[PDB]
Amino acid sequence: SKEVMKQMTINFAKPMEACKQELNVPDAVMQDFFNFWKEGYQITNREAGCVILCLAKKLELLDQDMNLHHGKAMEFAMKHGADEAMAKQLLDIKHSCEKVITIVADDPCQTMLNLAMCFKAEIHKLDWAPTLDVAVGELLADT
Repeated sequence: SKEVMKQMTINFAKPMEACKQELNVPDAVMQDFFNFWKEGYQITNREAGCVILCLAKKLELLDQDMNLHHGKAMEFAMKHGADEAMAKQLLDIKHSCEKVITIVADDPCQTMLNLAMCFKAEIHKLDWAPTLDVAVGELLADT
């Protein structure tokens, strides 16, 4: 009822507000994920990964109009303006990063955050930009 009322309302917020309470974490650390997308910005917090990995399961929650579903990244990414070469590149960057980053057996949040900040590192270098729908979407879809 409340998210009806205002002129601007956010479709992708339903898994995101759900993650914050589901994980039993403060509003401070879900906003660490919002700050994370700012380039070079020094997000080191273990909770940032914990929220990030949480969306990847909860893509089911997302609106069908953006076409995001888990495992469907190659098809999804192309709908968001990636070419087929560039789509496989985001998946290639991820798996290339996974082997160089610290992976923690105990803590999947460090594995996700360390990967994500490595993944963003590579698309920063590139002459083309994926959008937040597609750059995160291929990561989150292929979690």
